[PDB]
Amino acid sequence: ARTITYDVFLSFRGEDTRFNFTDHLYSALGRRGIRTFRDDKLRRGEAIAPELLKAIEESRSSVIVFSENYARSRWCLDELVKIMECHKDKKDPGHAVFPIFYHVDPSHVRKQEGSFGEAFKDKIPRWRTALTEAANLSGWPLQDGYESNQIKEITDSIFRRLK
Repeated sequence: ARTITYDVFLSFRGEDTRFNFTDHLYSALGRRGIRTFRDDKLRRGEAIAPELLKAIEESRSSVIVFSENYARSRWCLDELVKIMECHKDKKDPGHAVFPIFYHVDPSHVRKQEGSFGEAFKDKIPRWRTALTEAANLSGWPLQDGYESNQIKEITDSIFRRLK
């Protein structure tokens, strides 16, 4: 099998979900022994760090925390493109993808597939494909609930599917 260094690459829009959903999700994954690389520990900039791309290639799966502004970030969308390329290309093992819809409807994320104009021309085709594929995978469509228990259910389900 190919070389795997993490169970989960965690992709998210920090301004939306770092406080506290994704911070708590990251900790909860680790407490379950789910080895996770979170995407926000590297200095940002105009270009995505090559070390981020390598972490995606080295992970068994990605968890995407969709939120209102995830599809409104070039950074997030460029990560998503790499994640979905690995989901299509990687083998033995594959690269699984698990979307969380955090207080945003899947239909709303789908509608953002056509809204790359109002959000911001050679990148948009690839962004649209990756966003479409990811929004269509089976995941967790969260409404306003008890967040600690939502995270418990999500991490237990990731545990069952991975570990």
